[PDB]
Amino acid sequence: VSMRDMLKAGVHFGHQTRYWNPKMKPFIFGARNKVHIINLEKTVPMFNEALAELNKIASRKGKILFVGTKRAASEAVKDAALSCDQFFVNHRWLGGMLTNWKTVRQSIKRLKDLETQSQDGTFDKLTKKEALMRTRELEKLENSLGGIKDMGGLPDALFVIDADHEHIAIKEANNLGIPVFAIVDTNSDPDGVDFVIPGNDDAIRAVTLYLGAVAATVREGRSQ
Amino acid sequence: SLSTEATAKIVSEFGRDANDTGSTEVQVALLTAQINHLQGHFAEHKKDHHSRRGLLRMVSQRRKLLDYLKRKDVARYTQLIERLGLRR
Amino acid sequence: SMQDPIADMLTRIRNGQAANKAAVTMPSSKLKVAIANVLKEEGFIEDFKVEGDTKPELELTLKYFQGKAVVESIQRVSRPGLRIYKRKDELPKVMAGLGIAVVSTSKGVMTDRAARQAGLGGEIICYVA
RNA sequence: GUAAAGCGCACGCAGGCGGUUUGUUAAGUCAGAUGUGAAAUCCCCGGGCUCAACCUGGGAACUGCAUCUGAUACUGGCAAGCUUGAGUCUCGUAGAGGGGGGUAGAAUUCCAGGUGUAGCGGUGAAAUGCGUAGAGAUCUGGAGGAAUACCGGUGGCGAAGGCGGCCCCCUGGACGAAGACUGACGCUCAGGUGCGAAAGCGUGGGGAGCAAACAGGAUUAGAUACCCUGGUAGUCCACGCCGUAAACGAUGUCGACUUGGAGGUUGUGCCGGCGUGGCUUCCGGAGCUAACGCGUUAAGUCGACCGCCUGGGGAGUAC
Ligand SMILES: [Mg+2]
Ligand SMILES: [Mg+2]
Ligand SMILES: [Mg+2]
Ligand SMILES: [Mg+2]
Ligand SMILES: [Mg+2]
Ligand SMILES: [Mg+2]
Ligand SMILES: [Mg+2]
Ligand SMILES: [Mg+2]
Ligand SMILES: [Mg+2]
Ligand SMILES: [Mg+2]
Ligand SMILES: [Mg+2]
Ligand SMILES: [Mg+2]
Ligand SMILES: [Mg+2]
Ligand SMILES: [Mg+2]
Ligand SMILES: [Mg+2]
Ligand SMILES: [Mg+2]
Ligand SMILES: [Mg+2]
Ligand SMILES: [Mg+2]
Ligand SMILES: [Mg+2]
Ligand SMILES: [Mg+2]
Ligand SMILES: [Mg+2]
Repeated sequence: VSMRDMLKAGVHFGHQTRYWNPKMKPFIFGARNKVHIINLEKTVPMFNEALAELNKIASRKGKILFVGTKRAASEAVKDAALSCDQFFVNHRWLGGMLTNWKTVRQSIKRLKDLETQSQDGTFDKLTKKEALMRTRELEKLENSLGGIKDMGGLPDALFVIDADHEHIAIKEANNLGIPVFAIVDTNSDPDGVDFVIPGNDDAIRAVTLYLGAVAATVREGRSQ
Repeated sequence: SLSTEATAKIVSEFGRDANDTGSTEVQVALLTAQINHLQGHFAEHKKDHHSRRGLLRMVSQRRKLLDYLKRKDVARYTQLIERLGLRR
Repeated sequence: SMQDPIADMLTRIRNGQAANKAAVTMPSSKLKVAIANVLKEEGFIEDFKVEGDTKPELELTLKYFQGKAVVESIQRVSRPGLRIYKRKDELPKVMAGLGIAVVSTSKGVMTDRAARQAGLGGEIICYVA
């Protein structure tokens, strides 16, 4: 991760100046054709520091929740997490997933209670009505809690994409004292964010770049 | 208000130069000229209250400038009020 | 109209600190410079400087410790509408001695502790904590 | 702001307050000293009554006042400055700002006449009313008063109250760009003075439309109303008085400071873009707030000065 690849992936394209959060000012570089340019000359140490704090976190029995439901990320944020044996949430964050873990944990208890029935055959015993229902309950709990079935508990770090869209997940992290690493764009607040990577968080290439960097870093941390 | 010519004439007469538009004597003489002129307007237009507010502002500013001049240099003050025919 | 430049300087410090400004600037005066010198040598501001010949401007570098402004409270005491003088026995303690009172004595502007050590009273300019 | 509470608005004397530099003074202020501040009392330390209360020896204290001698940062006085506050000048700009005079077109009403004939008008439905003595409708001509469609706009101007066709005369303020000038001339303001919607009052005019009062027709249990048909003060003009309104942003004036976004309006600089001023609408951040909300036009953070409040009623009444 160094400057040139960030320009290639368009990390420096922010939102239009009129949608800016004045608190992003310290990472803003310009306002071209009325859109904000992010100062990548800070996206780096910042990001590189975020990547080292993660490692330190991972390399030590680490549990990093990736968070990215913005539909130009869901698929993208699953594989990066999947590539490093970490957990993910890429379809709507359920209010309380962390703060209300004791209740949410019961619905993953339902996911395995029922997924293990898609194989055990139990369905070969229904009026086609109740088994084609328990399946809607599967593909539903698989859609939201699919990537945190194995977390078996609260994490040691979130790597959220779009602090604005994922404002619920961060307030939850903050409330519980789990550090937050996030891509904060020029329209977002970095306040509850512990590691701010000022950068684009809606371009597919930039998000892929961040996710690849984080997943490689976590793989290194676990391997070491 | 005062025309360019009448203003410039007063500035030349009371000022220490044609550029000295800001001295207290020049300001007081300009105000006095406009007040005396407007006497004819308000003799005819007695119900022109809105303009008369500006006239009373002229009177008040002139009073303040005269008090400043009297406290600053009494001889200049006396000369000025004799030239313009002011009571005080 | 402006009738208390010292309260203005204190307010500029307070507001700049609240706004997380790195520095504040105001028109200068020798009294403001003396107060700023007390503030700097007591550790409440990083530094100050005066620039300009005919219209000097005083710039104060503010300081922050751990995301918090160092000047927690700064308050005018003696003011044009009510002057406050204290004899040396009655010099105020600010925050039980953890803050300072800035005192104009006949030996110059100094902290309440320095005035107490010099055995002088004077005008209580402000409380800084 | 909404709980009680910002004068309707302003000018302004007394008063309070006062940008910046140097010198001087030493009044305030500060330091020391001297005199005094009765004793008792209070307080601290002891001492006496078996203890205590009581009594009592020394201290402290009596925060004050005066005088003398020092200090000079701040405040005040005085002297000289300075230009950043305040003001003058030059050139332009927008504006329902004010006063006076004139004038235009639309419409209502009335009057005269032409055509024409049985209705019109009105309501929830009616009726009163108007109409064969020819209404209503329609056309022509005339008189008179009042108001200015469209433009027109969370547009503009004004201290507030307010201000709207067009033209002229007289006149106030605001703002912008370059400079030049004066050199703190400032801010606020009890009392005072001035302005101050509508209604009302006096005198003299005017009177189309509208309309308190009043009359009739309805409605209703009643209907001193709401609805209808009429209709006088008044509404209009001149001059004088009155001095009050939910005169409201229910938010006093002046200055400084403190993240943003979208507009309106009015200047100006440079090359439709980028700046830079004035006024203004909406949203919102910190902060503030009982909350609602306010939020660079603050109800945020401060300073100067003024006005005002102190449970509800009695009462903004009585005298
Ligand atoms: Mg009420
Ligand atoms: Mg009230
Ligand atoms: Mg008011
Ligand atoms: Mg005033
Ligand atoms: Mg001064
Ligand atoms: Mg003395
Ligand atoms: Mg005694
Ligand atoms: Mg004993
Ligand atoms: Mg004793
Ligand atoms: Mg002095
Ligand atoms: Mg009064
Ligand atoms: Mg009237
Ligand atoms: Mg009358
Ligand atoms: Mg009539
Ligand atoms: Mg009627
Ligand atoms: Mg009243
Ligand atoms: Mg009104
Ligand atoms: Mg209003
Ligand atoms: Mg009121
Ligand atoms: Mg708001
Ligand atoms: Mg009464």
